[PDB]
Amino acid sequence: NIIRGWIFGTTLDSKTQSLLIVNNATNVVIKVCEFQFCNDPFLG
Amino acid sequence: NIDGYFKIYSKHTPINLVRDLPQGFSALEPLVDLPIGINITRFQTLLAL
Amino acid sequence: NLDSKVGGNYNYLYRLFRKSNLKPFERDISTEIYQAGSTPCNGVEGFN
Ligand SMILES: *[C@@H]1O[C@H](CO)[C@@H](O)[C@H](O)[C@H]1NC(C)=O
Repeated sequence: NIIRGWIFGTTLDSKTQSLLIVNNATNVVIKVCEFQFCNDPFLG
Repeated sequence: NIDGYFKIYSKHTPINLVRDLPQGFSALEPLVDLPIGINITRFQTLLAL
Repeated sequence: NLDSKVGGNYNYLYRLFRKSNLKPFERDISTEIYQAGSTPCNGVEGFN
């Protein structure tokens, strides 16, 4: 269970509407908002 | 992502091979559908490394 | 009288032109302007 998460949008930052689909192994989480995030989720 | 919606289909199956996709048949049942009206030009997978 | 004022409400804005026609039920929040000319457009009183 390594691959978890997706992003969608035109420029994928806070200037345009974007929708994000993620998972943290307790449920399913989806987000749709002007989210800007790094190219790689770093945890641990 | 069509007609102001976004449809998801999923299907899980375990494999004993490490080479490529298997020579089998499998349908994908719908999982969820939510109304969202933003055009998408690009996408990228996310990995929790 | 509900949405009318002597001063007026200038919040309501419309897009005169864009790069391409907006698709049905597609909302675009950026303020991009059509690059009609070879020079950048930028919506300035330059080259149309
Ligand atoms: C997983 O996502 C849910 C929904 O946002 C949250 O309640 C839960 O705490 C998350 N698990 C974590 C952060 O470990």
